[PDB]
Amino acid sequence: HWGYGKHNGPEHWHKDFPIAKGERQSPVDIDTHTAKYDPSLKPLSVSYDQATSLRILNNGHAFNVEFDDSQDKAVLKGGPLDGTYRLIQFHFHWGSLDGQGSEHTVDKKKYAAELHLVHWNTKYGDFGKAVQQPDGLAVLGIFLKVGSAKPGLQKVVDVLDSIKTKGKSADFTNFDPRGLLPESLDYWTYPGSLTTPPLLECVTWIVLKEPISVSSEQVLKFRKLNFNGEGEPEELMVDNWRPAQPLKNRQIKASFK
Ligand SMILES: O=C(O)c1cc(O)ccc1O
Ligand SMILES: O=C(O)c1cc(O)ccc1O
Ligand SMILES: [Zn+2]
Repeated sequence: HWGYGKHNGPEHWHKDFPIAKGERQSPVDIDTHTAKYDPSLKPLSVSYDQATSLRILNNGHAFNVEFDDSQDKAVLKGGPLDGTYRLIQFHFHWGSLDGQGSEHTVDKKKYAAELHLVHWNTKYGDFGKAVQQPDGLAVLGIFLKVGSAKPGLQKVVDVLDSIKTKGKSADFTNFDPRGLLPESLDYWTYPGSLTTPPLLECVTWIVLKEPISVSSEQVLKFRKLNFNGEGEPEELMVDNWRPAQPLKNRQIKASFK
């Protein structure tokens, strides 16, 4: 099945998922000079005070922090979005080295990692119906650079030893995703896709300009995770990023002047 290796990585995905070569694939490179400020963007609203985390799962590709999305509780709205999108999970992509790891790039610059907070449009009832729609999802993308530690990430780092291998999960209640956000909500936005199979073209991407800093020790613990299952040969979970895809007939808009 699919993965990030030589024989099952991003260059092979198109054979099972032809949309890999579609008209609005993600990630992309963000050319900061070509992005245009958009005065029609409404203020972005990230409302995570009642977020209710449940569980953290190693899915053999990344790890997901999963949320209870059964009530109206952790929502993203405003900016380019019409209506209200509800948080369902977050996950990361990261490298084997600090020089690479992010999926989006900024003027071809790769950050050490990238955080994706995934939300579905509540007009569609749940995530499964949302991913049948061109505006079903919104992903808030946040770059990570290596420098000072991010204190709000440490509860994630410390639980990773308990989910080292594919299929393992752990209770992960009361985690506050507000502690993962940078100061500024300045962002770039464009229409694109999920960045793993099935690569569905449902996503309004909102990529924050300001990275968060995490420590070298925090990212090193991400790289101790495994893609393999328990009792299988070790294949460290590193370089679980898809490279930038063709922009095609898209424009990237900036929320800032
Ligand atoms: O993601 C995978 O399944 C994978 C498998 C490999 O054999 C080597 C690197 C990988 O990232
Ligand atoms: O971001 C992704 O690639 C993604 C893929 C899925 O199949 C489900 C949720 C996701 O967020
Ligand atoms: Zn992702």
